[PDB]
Amino acid sequence: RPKILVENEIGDENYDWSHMLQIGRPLDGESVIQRTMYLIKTKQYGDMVEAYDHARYEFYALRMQEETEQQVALEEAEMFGSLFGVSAIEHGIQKEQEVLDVWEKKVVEETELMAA
Amino acid sequence: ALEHLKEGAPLKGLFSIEGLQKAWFDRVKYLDAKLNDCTNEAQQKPLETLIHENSKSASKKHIVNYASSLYNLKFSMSSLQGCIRTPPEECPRLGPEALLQTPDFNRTISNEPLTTGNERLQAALISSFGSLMEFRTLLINSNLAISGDGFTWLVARRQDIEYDKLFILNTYNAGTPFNFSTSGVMNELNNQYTNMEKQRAKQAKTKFIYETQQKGFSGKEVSYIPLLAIDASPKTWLTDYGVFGKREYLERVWDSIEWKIVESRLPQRT
Amino acid sequence: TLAELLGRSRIAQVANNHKPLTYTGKKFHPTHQIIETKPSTLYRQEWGLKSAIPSKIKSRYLVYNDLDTLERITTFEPRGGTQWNRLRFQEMGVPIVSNIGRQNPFFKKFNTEIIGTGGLSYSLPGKLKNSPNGVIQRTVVPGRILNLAAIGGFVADVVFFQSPPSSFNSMGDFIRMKTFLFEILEASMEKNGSVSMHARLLE
Amino acid sequence: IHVVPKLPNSKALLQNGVPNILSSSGFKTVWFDYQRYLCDKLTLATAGQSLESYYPFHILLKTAGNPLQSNIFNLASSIHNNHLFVENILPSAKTEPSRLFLSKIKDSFNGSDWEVVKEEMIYRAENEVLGQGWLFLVENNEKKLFILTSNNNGTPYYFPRNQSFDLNSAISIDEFATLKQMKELIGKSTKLNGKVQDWTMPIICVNLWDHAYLHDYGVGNRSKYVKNVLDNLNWSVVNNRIFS
Amino acid sequence: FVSPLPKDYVFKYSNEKLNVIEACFNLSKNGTIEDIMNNLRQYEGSAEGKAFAQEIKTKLLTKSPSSLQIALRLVQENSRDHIESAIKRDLYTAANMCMNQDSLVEFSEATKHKLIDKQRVPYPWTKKEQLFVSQLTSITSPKPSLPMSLLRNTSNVTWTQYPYHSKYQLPTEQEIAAYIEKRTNKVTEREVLNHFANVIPSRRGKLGIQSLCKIVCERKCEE
Amino acid sequence: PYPNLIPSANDKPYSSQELFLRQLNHSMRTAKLGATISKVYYPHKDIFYPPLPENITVESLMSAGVHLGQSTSLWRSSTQSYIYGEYKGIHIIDLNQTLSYLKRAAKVVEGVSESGGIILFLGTRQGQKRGLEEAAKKTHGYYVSTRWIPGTLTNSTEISGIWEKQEIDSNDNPTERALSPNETSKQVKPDLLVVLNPTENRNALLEAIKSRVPTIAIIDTDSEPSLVTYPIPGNDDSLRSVNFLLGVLARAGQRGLQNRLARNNE
Ligand SMILES: [Mg+2]
Repeated sequence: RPKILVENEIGDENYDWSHMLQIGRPLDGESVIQRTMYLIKTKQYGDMVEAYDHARYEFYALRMQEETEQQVALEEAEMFGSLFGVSAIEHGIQKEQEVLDVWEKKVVEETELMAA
Repeated sequence: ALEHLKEGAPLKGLFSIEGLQKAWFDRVKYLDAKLNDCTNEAQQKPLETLIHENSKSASKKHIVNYASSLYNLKFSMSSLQGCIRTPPEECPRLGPEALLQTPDFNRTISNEPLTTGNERLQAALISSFGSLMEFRTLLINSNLAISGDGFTWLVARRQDIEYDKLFILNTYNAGTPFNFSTSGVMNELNNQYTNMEKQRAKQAKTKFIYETQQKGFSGKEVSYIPLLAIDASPKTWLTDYGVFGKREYLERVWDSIEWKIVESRLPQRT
Repeated sequence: TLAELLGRSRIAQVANNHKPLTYTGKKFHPTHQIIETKPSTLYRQEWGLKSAIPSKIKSRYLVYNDLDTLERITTFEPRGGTQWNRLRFQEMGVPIVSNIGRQNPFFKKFNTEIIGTGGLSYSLPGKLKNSPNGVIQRTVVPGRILNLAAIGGFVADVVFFQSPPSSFNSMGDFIRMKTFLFEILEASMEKNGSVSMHARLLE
Repeated sequence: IHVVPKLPNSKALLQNGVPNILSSSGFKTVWFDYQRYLCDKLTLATAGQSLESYYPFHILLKTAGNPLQSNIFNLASSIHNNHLFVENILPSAKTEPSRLFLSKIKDSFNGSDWEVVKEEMIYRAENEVLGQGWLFLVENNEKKLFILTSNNNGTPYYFPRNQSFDLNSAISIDEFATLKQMKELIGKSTKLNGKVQDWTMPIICVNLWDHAYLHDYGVGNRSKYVKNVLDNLNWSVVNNRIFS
Repeated sequence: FVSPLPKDYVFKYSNEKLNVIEACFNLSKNGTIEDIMNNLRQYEGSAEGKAFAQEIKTKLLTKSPSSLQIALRLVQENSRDHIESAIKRDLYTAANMCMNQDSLVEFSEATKHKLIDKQRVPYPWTKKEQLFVSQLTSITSPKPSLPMSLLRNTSNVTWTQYPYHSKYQLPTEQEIAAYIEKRTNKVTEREVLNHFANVIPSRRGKLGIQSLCKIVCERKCEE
Repeated sequence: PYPNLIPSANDKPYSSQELFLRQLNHSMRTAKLGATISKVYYPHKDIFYPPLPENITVESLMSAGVHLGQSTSLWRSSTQSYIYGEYKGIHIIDLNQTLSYLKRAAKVVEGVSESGGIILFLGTRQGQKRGLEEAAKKTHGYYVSTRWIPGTLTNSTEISGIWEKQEIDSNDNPTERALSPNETSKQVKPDLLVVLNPTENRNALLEAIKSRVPTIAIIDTDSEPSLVTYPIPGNDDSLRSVNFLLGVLARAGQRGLQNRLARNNE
């Protein structure tokens, strides 16, 4: 999952780690960890490990929800006559194809060299 | 049409005295009247049969859509029952904070089939989905995702009326949960288009892809026996729960499912 | 304090590792955190790291080990292929389930082993996927046969009814050129974190 | 982070709604709550991505070609479309439709009247979209205008994501042929992303979602609502978004 | 070495509270604590501001009356007069408090109650009436009975106002008002802020100066 | 506007140019529509809207990336006082210290601009040019991106001999009279050299201290801080942190210029 490291105003943010989903921040392992730290501070889970597990379990549900959202959005798009010119797998195949073509010509030349 | 709900006093769980009416009684009236306007016949008959008759037809399309809309709603409402939670008229409407709340579907479980009998149904669900909690997450999250006019369907894979395996699918606007009625219509249209072009390969490959998508592991086609429907449209939940309380609504619906009906719908296993 | 801010901040968030950027061994899952820029930030060479990154890099994504080294260069590689593999897998839509009879780990001192899947799929197995044409029973995916088949950023075991001679024996070790369709049956995940797919060749 | 824009005479709108078409509550439902919700969702989707910096319209244009991340597109489309609709609605920031606009209409619809065009639009709205959607009057690279319906979060701008008709229901032969032609055109594009050129601009967006009408007009009377909107809309805004 | 204030910072004394303070505590030549109390009682305006005024009247009541009166007597005189004389006066009144001949400043007992004995509970007081002006003067003035003198500085200097404070702190309302008057003889808020935040060389990088100026503008001037 | 636009016929569709204009019009009016995007970093905004020295915080400096010093193995121990601690195999610059030094630097920049001194912004790294030029424009000042030819101040007559000098008011009006050949040939020395990469141009610094010119520099955790009059501890490698510091300095100098113009007017 790509990570942007270019900071927006660090002073402007104000995250209540009662929950994971903050607005300016995305959902990631960081958010989990912040939640664990919050739990530790508040002493809901006195143990660190238990708090971590809890945060992980909160994350998982959110991730599953995110996963379902995208798939159903795709389904909807398919139903209502949306048209996607290049799918991700198709793109990948195309990318592989150029490399393979490059390899083939080179490989033939190498075989010829070996023969001679 | 239904017995369990009425115009004066709605369900204590889900809807309110006005909000229920907006959701159900008015919608049904709108649909039936529209259907009557479209077709000169006033005989209701079965809705499913009508859909089967008039499917794969652009001229006889609107009527089919209206039949689907009517049927789906009815199916959704049959499943539902009363609940323990307070009415939304008493409670406050959820604000922008509802979006940021973590869902408890992963960790918590409630209102299972086991609590009111329905043991074999529960076992079937478990077999399909791994667990009850996993099934619930699949259902509710899918329903949330629909974001527009649609329905989430618990279904059973028809190969006596035997079934192979339980499943769940979403269907939108006025889409049927039955596969056999609409299976291969797009392929047929493609074939017609190719014939027209000829009269006036890649296309063959696309047709082959369509065919393999459609056809099952053995049988010539496949169909789905619906067991549970859950509506996703703003029409129902905007009145009581506002904009932000879709998830809350779905939770309430889930709490107030009558699983006995679902179990009865579920046929014998192979 | 400053220290607290540093601990919070986006460089501290990237968990450190000194694994090879060039690893010619078997790659079963991502090694390094992929790091993207925006186009604007790329235009003025800023990635949110210690230093500017060379103007030769025109890709928005990269991977790194050290913010700064003794050689006065950040140790990086401009590639984020692992995200695309994940996205391909998602597109394919074959839900990973443990073939061993066990509960799904996402539901309910430290264990460093991979909790279920590594997070390439949080999809659940019970769903169907409808379309205009109908409910898709068989997932159709294009892939390449190597000799095993490369299917959308994953190598997968393959099976068929009869081994086709016309396609295979015409070009014995140039089978990689021709893309063939596949029917993906199921995806299991082993202890080492390898996704063991199983496909079926269509003709 | 994406936040809702401050409308002109906001306090007045909150007090009343919109004189003719939308109530105080009905306007809140369509904008002050729903738009906010949409913005929040979009922020959640695109918090740490490169998409955070871009405006909704530009996000939609970026995203349109990608099959995955359709949720982002949907949200971005909704946000833009809804604000266009609100802009069309607003009383001020009496104005008549422009002479140029009328001439363009006449050129387009076989020399018909503006009332006739409105009537055709409302008929299209009634017939085409089931459930949710949008009703646009657009203008393309050929200077003539035309009516464009979309089925939930379909954009008027980019024709592959017009989302103009439902294949969940049965479809015609002509519609299928049109789809096939579109697909062919898309394939002809020949770029890595695979995105065609398109210069469709919306002139009168209308919001056929239930977040606008359902409070005031009930589950029926969506047509009536659409008619009311057409009768009372900001014409100065429309005129501004017409000329090249 | 300064730093900006946090983004959650709010100036404790709100505008309405400042206005009610201005209304109540501003007094004439012969003002009293009783007069202030009466003013607080009869103030009318915002509900929150009225509640505040009531609260401050209550806390005045809780505190000692004679000491408050003495303070009131001192402060006008000190505002009028120069530093050294004011200091001397303060010293004299402290001496009088220590050695109360007239027995009209229950101080030592109150201190014992508070500082020595126990932190909790206020003192009940045994003296509550309006002291005369001559009596007040006698309390805050010297006599030939006891000799009094400050210890000599190296810089034995005397002045009516501070030589170096006005430069190196946030500018008073009075100074802002004077500037506005000068400008008049159009004017706007932004221009005033620029003048204060940029033109004045001593107060270019003052921390919360623009905000202060804005508050002043809100309180006093009009469009 | 657009005088050479040949508009297409009414029966015909839009031309390419006409279509482009229509797109531009749409962009200006209704593209940035659906939402507004608060709290997000645009790179350009630090150059064209830098904050005043007062309003800068430690948090803003951290976001800029000013805290990230060179490396643990590339440590000049001369810079020890400035560094906060080490983390991720990198020395991290104490940022309160950075702030105070920046303020001090900003004040001296403002002062020389007020006095009407020649400020010179020196920045040999790749991306720095545009922001450097902007800063030079902001105060009526000067810059160097293409390399500093050794001896611009020490050997001024040979190097900077054949370039045009000017005259200036108490304001900044050219007052174009002819400079005499004796009047032209004298050196015109800067009153503030401000560098963005002191480690890369040691020579310029050496020239400045020989030529008796006060100098400001972004001292990283490998740079010698004694080589300059007013060091600002910070991250000289990243382009955006440098720009932020530079932009601040420019803003400080701009203010002082404005004040000078005001007092001239008075
Ligand atoms: Mg360096």
